[PDB]
Amino acid sequence: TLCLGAITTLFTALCAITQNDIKKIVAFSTSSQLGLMMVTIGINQPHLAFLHICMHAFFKAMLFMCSGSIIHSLNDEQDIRKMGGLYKAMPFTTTALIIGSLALTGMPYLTGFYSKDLIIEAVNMSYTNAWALLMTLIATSLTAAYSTRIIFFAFLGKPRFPPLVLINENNPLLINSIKRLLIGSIFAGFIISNNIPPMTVPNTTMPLYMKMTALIVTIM
Amino acid sequence: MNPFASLTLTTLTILTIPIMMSNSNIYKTNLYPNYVKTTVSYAFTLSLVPLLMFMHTGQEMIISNWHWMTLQTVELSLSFKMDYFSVMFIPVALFVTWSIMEFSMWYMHSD
Amino acid sequence: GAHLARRYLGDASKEPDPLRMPTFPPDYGFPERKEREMVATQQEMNDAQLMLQQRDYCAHYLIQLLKCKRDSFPNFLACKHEQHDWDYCEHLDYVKRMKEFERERRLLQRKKRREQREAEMARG
Amino acid sequence: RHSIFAVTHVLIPVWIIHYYLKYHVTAKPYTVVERKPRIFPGDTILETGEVIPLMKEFPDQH
Amino acid sequence: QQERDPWYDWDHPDLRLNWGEPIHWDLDMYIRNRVDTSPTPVSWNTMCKHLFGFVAFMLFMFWVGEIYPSYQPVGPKQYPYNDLYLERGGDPTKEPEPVVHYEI
Amino acid sequence: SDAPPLTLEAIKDRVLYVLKLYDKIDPEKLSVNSHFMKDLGLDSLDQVEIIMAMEDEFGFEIPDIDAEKLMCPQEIVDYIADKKDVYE
Amino acid sequence: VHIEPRYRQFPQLTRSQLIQAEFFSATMWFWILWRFWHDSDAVLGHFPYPDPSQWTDEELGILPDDE
Amino acid sequence: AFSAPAAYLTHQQKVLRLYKRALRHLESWCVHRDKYRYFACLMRARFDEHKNEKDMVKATQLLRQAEEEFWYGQHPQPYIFPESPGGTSYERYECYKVPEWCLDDWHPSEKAMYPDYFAKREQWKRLRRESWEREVKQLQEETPPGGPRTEALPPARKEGDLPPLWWHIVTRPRERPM
Amino acid sequence: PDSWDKDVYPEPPRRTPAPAPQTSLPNPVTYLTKIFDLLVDRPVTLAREFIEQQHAKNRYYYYHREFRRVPDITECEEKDILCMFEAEMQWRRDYKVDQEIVNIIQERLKACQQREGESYRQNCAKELEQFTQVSKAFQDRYSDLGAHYSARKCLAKQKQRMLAERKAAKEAAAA
Amino acid sequence: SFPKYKPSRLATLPATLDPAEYDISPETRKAQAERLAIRSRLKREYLLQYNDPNRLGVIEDPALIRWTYARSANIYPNFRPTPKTSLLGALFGIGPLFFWYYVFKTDRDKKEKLIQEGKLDQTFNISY
Amino acid sequence: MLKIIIPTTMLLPMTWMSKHNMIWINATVHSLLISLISLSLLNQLGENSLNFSLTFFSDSLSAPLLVLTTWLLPLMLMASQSHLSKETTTRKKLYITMLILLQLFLIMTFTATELILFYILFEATLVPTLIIITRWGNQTERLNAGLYFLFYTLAGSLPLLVALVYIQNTTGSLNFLIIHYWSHPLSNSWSNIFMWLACIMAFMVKMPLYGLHLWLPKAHVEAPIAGSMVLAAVLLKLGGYGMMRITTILNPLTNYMAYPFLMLSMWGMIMTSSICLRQTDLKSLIAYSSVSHMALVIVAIMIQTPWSFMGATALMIAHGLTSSMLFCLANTNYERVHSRTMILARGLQTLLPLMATWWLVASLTNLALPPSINLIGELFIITASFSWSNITIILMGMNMMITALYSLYMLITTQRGKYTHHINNIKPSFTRENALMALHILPLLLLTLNPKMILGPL
Ligand SMILES: CCCCCCCCCCCCCCCCC[C@@H](O)O[C@H](CO[C@H](O)CCCCCCCCCCCCCCC)COP(=O)(O)OCC[N+](C)(C)C
Ligand SMILES: CCCCCCCC/C=C/CCCCCCCC(=O)OC[C@H](COP(=O)(O)OCCN)OC(=O)CCCCCCC/C=C/CCCCCCCC
Ligand SMILES: CCCCCCCCCCCC(=O)SCCNC(=O)CCNC(=O)[C@H](O)C(C)(C)COP(=O)(O)O
Repeated sequence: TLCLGAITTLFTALCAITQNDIKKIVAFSTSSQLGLMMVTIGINQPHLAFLHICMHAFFKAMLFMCSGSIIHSLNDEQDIRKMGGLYKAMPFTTTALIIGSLALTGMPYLTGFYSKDLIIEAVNMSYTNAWALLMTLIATSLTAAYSTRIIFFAFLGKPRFPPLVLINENNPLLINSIKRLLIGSIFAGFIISNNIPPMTVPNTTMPLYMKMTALIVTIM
Repeated sequence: MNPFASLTLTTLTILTIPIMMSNSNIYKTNLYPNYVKTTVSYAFTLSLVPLLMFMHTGQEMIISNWHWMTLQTVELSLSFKMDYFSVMFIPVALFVTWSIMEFSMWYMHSD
Repeated sequence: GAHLARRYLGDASKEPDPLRMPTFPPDYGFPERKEREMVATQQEMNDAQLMLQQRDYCAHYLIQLLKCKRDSFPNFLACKHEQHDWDYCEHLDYVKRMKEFERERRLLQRKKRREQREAEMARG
Repeated sequence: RHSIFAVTHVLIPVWIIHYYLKYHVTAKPYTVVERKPRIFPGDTILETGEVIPLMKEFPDQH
Repeated sequence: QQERDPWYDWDHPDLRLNWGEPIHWDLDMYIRNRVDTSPTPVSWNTMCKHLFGFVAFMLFMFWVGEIYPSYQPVGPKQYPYNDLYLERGGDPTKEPEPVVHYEI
Repeated sequence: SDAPPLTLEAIKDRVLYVLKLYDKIDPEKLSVNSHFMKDLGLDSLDQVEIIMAMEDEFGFEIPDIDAEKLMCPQEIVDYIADKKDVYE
Repeated sequence: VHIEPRYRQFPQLTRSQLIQAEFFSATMWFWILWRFWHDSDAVLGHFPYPDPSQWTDEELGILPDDE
Repeated sequence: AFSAPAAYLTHQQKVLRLYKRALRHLESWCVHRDKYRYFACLMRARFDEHKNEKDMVKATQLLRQAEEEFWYGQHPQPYIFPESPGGTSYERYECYKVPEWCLDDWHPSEKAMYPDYFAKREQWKRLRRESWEREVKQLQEETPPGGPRTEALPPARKEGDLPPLWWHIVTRPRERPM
Repeated sequence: PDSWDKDVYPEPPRRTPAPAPQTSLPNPVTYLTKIFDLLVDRPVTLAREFIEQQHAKNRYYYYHREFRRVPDITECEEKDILCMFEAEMQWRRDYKVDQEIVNIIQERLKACQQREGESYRQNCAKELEQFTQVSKAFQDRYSDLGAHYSARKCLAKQKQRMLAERKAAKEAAAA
Repeated sequence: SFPKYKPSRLATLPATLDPAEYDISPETRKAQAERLAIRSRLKREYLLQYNDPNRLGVIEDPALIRWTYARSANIYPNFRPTPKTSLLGALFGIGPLFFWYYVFKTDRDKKEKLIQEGKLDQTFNISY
Repeated sequence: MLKIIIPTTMLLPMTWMSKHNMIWINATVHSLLISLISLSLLNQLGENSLNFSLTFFSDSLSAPLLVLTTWLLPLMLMASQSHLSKETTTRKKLYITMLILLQLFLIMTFTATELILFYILFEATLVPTLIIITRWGNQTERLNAGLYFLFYTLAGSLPLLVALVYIQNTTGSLNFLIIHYWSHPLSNSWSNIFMWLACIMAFMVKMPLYGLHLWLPKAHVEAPIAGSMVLAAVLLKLGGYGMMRITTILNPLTNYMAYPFLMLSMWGMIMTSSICLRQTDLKSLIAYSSVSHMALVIVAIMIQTPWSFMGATALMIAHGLTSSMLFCLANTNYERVHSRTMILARGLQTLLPLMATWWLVASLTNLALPPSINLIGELFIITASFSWSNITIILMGMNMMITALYSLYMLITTQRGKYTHHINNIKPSFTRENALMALHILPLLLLTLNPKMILGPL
C-alpha cells in the first residue's frame, strides 16, 4: 500500500505540472492527494488518513468550483493559455482560489496544514521504504509547483481571451457557495483537530530540519 | 431513547424524499433544484447533532434494523455502523453537497 | 539521518540493528538498574479503553487528558495543561529510546574494538 | 405555509423512525448495540453509585 | 474512424461513414468509441521504451529502498505489562516469560 | 444570462473593426464589398492571417476548405451568420 | 445587478464583490498571524532535540574499555 | 464543412494549410501575445523567403522538409477551439437536436398549443411538396451522362424555382436547439 | 426488555458514569436532548400508549408447536421406507435447530465485539471460545455432506470418524 | 535533420509524412478523379432518396447488408481445412482447456493431500 | 395440483370458442388469473415437498419455475398480438393454442414425480416450440434453425431414455422420493461412467453447455418474439432442473466426472462473453449472454454444494426475467425499423426516452448490479466456486468485467450518440410496450425484496 501510494502521488503530480486544461490539473492534483492518503495508510496511520480526507474535501471542492466559475465566465473555455489577467477582473474568485491553493500546499494553520503536515512528519519518522519517502517529498514539492502553474497562467499577466468580455461573477448563489467552502477551508482544520479524541501518539521530539521539511520543500 | 440512533437514521432517510417526489408536480416545475438543495441543507443541520454527541461522550453504535435473509449459519441484515468515521464523514459530505448544489443552480441554469 | 549513512556505507559491524536490539544484557554495564515503574493499572486502562498502542508508560497522563476533555466538552480549548503533560511524558519516553540506541552503539563498538585488541595482543 | 417544510420533511420522518426503533427494533436482542462508555478514575457510577479510586499518587514531575 | 476527416459532410457524422461505401471488416472495432490507430506526436516503440523503463526503474528502486530502509536512531517501544500479554489475546492461565524494562 | 443574441449588424461591425486594425489595409479605402486580392492587393498568406484573426475574434474555427473561398468582408459576415444561426 | 458586455475594455465591477474578496483575504491573514502568535510550537517544535554525543558514559553505563 | 471537396489538393493549398497549422502550433507554444507576434512574423518571413521558386520539384522538396520539421516540433497538446472536433464542447449539444419530422407524431392535444407555428409548418410542407418534382427534373437535366463528377449542386435558375435538395439543409435543427 | 430471555442473550451490568461538569458554559447536548425528548419522545409514547390500549381490548394467543421424538435412522431397517421417512424428517429438524444454535452464539460474539470497544481482544475471549467449540461440533456433524445430504450420509460420516478414533486410540494404547 | 517518426500498427503514418503523396503522376490524378466520381455518384443516389418528401421508412444500404452477411453467413462456405486453420483451431480450442484442467487438478490434489494430513486450518469453515 | 392444470386445458376451448376480436383479451385475462392462482405454490415447507398425489408434487425448486411459466404466458400474448394483426383468425387461434400447450407441458414437467413421465413431458415441449419457430418465424433461416433445435436435443435425450429404463430394471422404481431415500453410491467402472454420461448429456445440451450451444443462437434469433421469450426464460431451465434432480444418483462419480464440463463451462463463459463484444445482430448478443449465464449455472450444479444450488436457482429465475425483457426491448426496435443490425438505429434516447429508461434498467440487471437477485445468484455461485478452488476467482472475475462491458456497449450503441438521419419512421412507444417492460421489470425488484422465495430447497 505504501509503495502504491508513493508511486501514484509522484506520477500524478509529475503529470499535473505540464497540463493546459485546468480541470485536468485539478484532477491530477486530486489523484496525487489520494496517493498521499494511501501512503498514510501504508505507514499504519489510518486516523490521519481519514482526517486528511475530511480536510481535503473542503478546499478541493472549492478549487473545482472556482475553476468552474472561470470557465463559465470565459464562454466555456477551459484552456489556461487563453485565460489572462483575472486577478482584478474576478476578485472574489481570485481570493477563493488563492486561499484554496494555500490550503492545498499545507500553509501553516489552514485546513490542509493540520493533516498534510502531520502526514509528512509521520512519514519522516517511521521505519519505512526510503524510495517511498523520497517520492513523497518530491510529490509534495510538485504540488506547490502545479498550484503555481494554475495561479500564474490563470490570474496574472495580460488578457488572452476573446475581446467580447462577458466576465461576471456577481451572482448570490456562486458567491454564497464559494464563501461557505472558503470559511470551511480556513477554519475546519483547527475546529476538527481540537474536537476529536487523540487516537494516535504524537511525534513530540524531532530534529529541527526534519520538522521544517514540508515547508522547505514547498518553498523550493 | 438516546436520540443518537434516531437522528443518524433520519439524516439518511430524509435524503430519499425528493427521490419519491420525482414523479409529482414538483419535478416538472422550476422549484425542484431549490427543493433538493434545501433538503440537503436540512439533512446537514440534523446530522450536526450526532457529531456533537460523539464529540461530547464518544458515543458509537451499530443498528441492525431489518433482517433481510438468513442462510444456514450466515444471517444477512440491514445494519448501519455509526462510529467516528461515519458521524464525521456525513456532515462534511452533506456540507460539500449543499455548496455544490447551490453552485449548480447557477452553473447549469441553461440545461 | 547520519546513522543511516554510517550503517549503509561505513562499517555495519559496529552499527546497531533496529530489529535485533539490544544485544547486550540490560545489567551488563550497569551495577544495578531500577525497574521502570507504571502508574496506570491494567483495569484503569481497560476501563478508559485507550488503545493497544496508547497503553504505554505515559498512559496516566492520557487518561487525565481524556477525562478533562470529557468534563470540559464545549470549551475545547481548556485541556492545555493536560495535553502538555502528556506530550512531555511522550518526549521523555522518546529521549529514553534514543539513549538506549546510543548505548547500544557505544557498547557494540567498544566490545568489538576490545575483542579485536585482545586478539591482536594474543597474536604476538 | 412558511415552516411546513420542517414538519413534513423532518418531524414526521423522525417520529416514524423513533417509533420503529423504540418499539420494534429494540424488541429483539442485539439489534442496537452501543459500545460501553469510558470510565475514568474519580468517576461515580449512575446505577450502583460506586466511585472509582484515584490514580496511584502521581510522581509530580513539575 | 478517428482518422477520417471531421470537417467533411458525412452521411453518418458520428460514425464518419458515407452511405453505400464499402465498410471495413473490423468497423465495430474501429468505431472511435474503441481502438484508435491515429498518428501520435511521439513514435510508437519510443513511447513503449520510456514507459517500460520508468516502470522497471520504479520497481527496482522500491526493492532497493525496501532492503535499505529508513528509520530514526531509537530503540524499540516499551510496553509495561509484559508487552501487554493479556491485552493482545489474553491467555491468562499460562504465566508468560516476564518482559522487564529498566530505567536509563 | 448568457451572451447576447448576436445580430448581423454586430457581426459586420466586428469584422470591419478587425480589418481596420490590419496595417496592410487602408481604413478609408476599405468597404464591405472590397475584394482582398483585387481591390486591396493582398496575397494568399494575408488571407490566411485574416481568417485566423476572424477566428480569434469570434472564438471558433473556420475549416480550410471553407476559409479559402472567403474573399471580401461580406462573405465572412455571411459565413459567420450562417454558422451561428443568425437571421436578424 | 445588471452588468453589460464591454468589448475590449475592463469589465464592470460592483463594490460588494471587491469588499467580500478583500475582507476574506484579510481574515485569512489575520487568522494565520493570530494562530502563529499563539501556537508557534505547532510549527517550530516544542521540545529540544538532544544531541546523543553529549551523554557521558556514567549515565549510559559503558565500562572504561578494560573489562 | 459546407463546400464540396475536390479530387485533390493543389500545391498552394497544401502550403497554405501548413502555414496555418504551423502558426497555430507556434501560438500554442508561445502563450503570450507579443512573443507570438514576434515569432509569427519570423515564421512569415521564413515562409515567403522561398515564395518565388520556379522549380516545382524543389518547391515540393521544401514542403516535404517543412512538414517533417512540423511533425518533429509540433505541440503535443495544442490549443483547440472548444467546439472544434477536438474541443471540450465538440458534440455537447447533439443530444438536444431533434429532427423536425418528429413533430408529425405529436398528439393533437400537444398541437392544440402552438396553432400559428403548425400553420406555418403546413405552409412549408406544401412548398416542399410543390417544389420536389421540379428539383428532380433540374437535377436530371444538369447531370452529365456518366453521372456527377463532384458533390456540388446547382442553384435555382427558373422563375420561382428552389435550389435542388434544399429541405434538409434549410431545416437544420439549430446550433443550440434546446 | 422482557421480549427475550436474558440468559440466552446476556449483557453486562451496564455501568455508566455520572455527569461531572467542569465549565460554566452550558451543554448544547443537554439542551438538544431536552428538546428532542419534549418534541419527539412524548408524541411517540402517546401513540404507542393508544395502540397498546387498542391491543389490550383484543388479546389472543398463539402457541409453540411440540414435536415428540421418533426412532432415529440407526434403528431403521434397510428398506423400511416409513421409519426412514420419519427419521429423516427428525434429522432435518435437528439440523435446522443446530443452525439456529450457531446463529445465537454468533450473535453473542458480534454483540460483545461491538460492546467492548477498544478492549474487545481481551474482553471477548469467552464468547470466542464458545463459538470455537460450537463451530467445531457443527463442522464435525454436518460439513462436507454436500448437496443431497441425508441422515444416512451423516451416519456414515460419524461411523467413519468413530472408526478412525478407535484405531488411533488402540494404536496409542500399544505405545 | 530531425529525428524520424516511424509508424506502427496502432500509431499510423501521417498523410503529410507520406512519400506517395509527394511524388505524383497523371495516372494518380486520373485515379483520384475516378474515386471522386464514384463517391459523387453514391452521394447523389443517397441524397435523392433522403430529400424525397414521399419517402417514409429506412433507406436500405447495400453496403451494411454486405458487411453483416460477410461477417455472419459467408464465413463457413469460404472455409477450407488448411495447416494454418487446423493448427490455430486445435491450439485456441484445446490448449486453454487442458491448461486450466492441469491448473485446477494440481490445486485440488494439493488441497486434498493437505486435508488428509489434517493441516489446512479449517476452523470456522462452516459454509461451503 | 389439478387446480392449475385444468384451467389451462380450459383456456384451450375458451380460445377456440371466442369471438374473432376478443381472443387476446380473454386469453390475457385468464392467463393472469391462472398466474395468480399458481402464486399459492410458494407456501413451502422446510423438511419435505408438497406431495399432492402419486403423480404430482411441488418442491421449493419447482414452484418459482411454475410461477415464472404462468407469468410468462400473458407477457408472450401481449408481445405477440402486434406482429400477428394481419393473420387470419384460425391461424391466430392456432398460435395461441401452441402457446397454451407449451405452458401445459411445462407445468406438468416441473411437477412430475416419476422420471419417465418427466422425460415424456420434457420431450413433448419440443413440438409446439418447433412449430412456432418454423411456421411464424420471419426469415428463411428459421427452417434450418428448427432442425438445429430438434436433433441437438434428441441426440442428447435418446441415450437418457435408455439409461432411465435401465435404472428401473435395477432399482425397481423411478419415483423421485424412492430414488432419493434408497440412494446407493456409483462405483468406478466403465459401465457407470457411460451411465453417468447418458444421464447428464441431455441436460447438458439443454442448458446449453459450451461446445454444444450452436443450436441456440440460430433458434433464438430466427424465432418470433414469444418463441424467443419462452426459449430463453423457461426452456433453458429444464436442463438445470433436470440436472439438479438427476445428480442425487450419480455420487461419488461426479467428483471426477465433472472436470471436463467444469473446464468447458468456465472457459466457454469467458469465450461467449468475449463473442458478445463483436456482434452485429442485437438478438445474437442476447443469446450469447444467455449462454454465459447458463455456463455459470452449470458450474454451480456441478460442484454440488448448498450455496451453489441456491445460487443456481436464483440465477435461473433472474436470468429468465432479464433475458425475456431484453428480447422484448430488441423486438420493439426491430418492429420499428425491420432490421436486427445494432448500428442501424442509433441515438434512440433522443426519440424514445422512457424506452431508454427500460433499456438502462434491463442492462443494469444483466450486469448484476447489487442488490438484484442476478447479483445474489452470481455471488453465491462465485463464493461456492472459491471454496471449490481459490483460482476460480480469476476466471469468474474476468467474466464480471466482460459482461458489464458488452452490456453497456449494447446500451451505448442503441440509445446514445446521434440519431440516424434517414430513419424517419420511429413512432412514439405504445402503452402495450411500456406495460410489457414494466410487467417484466417490477417482479425482479419485488423478488429482491424477499429473496428466500427463489433460493430453492437448500
Ligand atoms: C464439444 C463438447 C461435447 C461435450 C463434452 C463431454 C465431455 C466427455 C469427456 C469424458 C470425461 C472422462 C471419461 C472417462 C473418465 C476417465 C477417462 C480416461 O482418460 O482416464 C483414464 C483412463 O485410462 C485410459 O485413458 C483409458 C481410456 C483411453 C480410451 C478413451 C478414448 C479417449 C480419446 C479422445 C476421444 C474424444 C472423445 C469425445 C468425442 C467428441 C483413467 O485411468 P483408469 O483408472 O484406468 O480408468 C478409470 C476407469 N476404470 C477405473 C474403470 C478403469
Ligand atoms: C484481472 C483480469 C483482467 C485485468 C485487465 C487486463 C486488461 C483488460 C483489457 C480490456 C480489453 C477490453 C476491450 C474492449 C473495451 C472497449 C474499448 C475501449 O475501451 O476503448 C478504448 C478507450 C478509448 O481510449 P481513450 O484514451 O479514452 O480515448 C478516447 C478519446 N479519444 O479507452 C479505454 O477505455 C481503455 C481501457 C482499457 C484498460 C486496460 C489496461 C488496464 C490494465 C490494468 C493493470 C494494472 C493493475 C493495477 C494493480 C494495482 C495494484 C494492486
Ligand atoms: C511548431 C513548429 C513547427 C513548424 C515548422 C515549419 C517549418 C516550415 C518553414 C519553411 C517552409 C517553406 O517555406 S516551403 C516553401 C514553398 N515554396 C513554394 O512552393 C514556391 C512556389 N510558390 C507558391 O506556391 C505560392 O506562392 C505560395 C508560397 C503557396 C503562396 O501562395 P499565394 O501567394 O498564391 O497565396
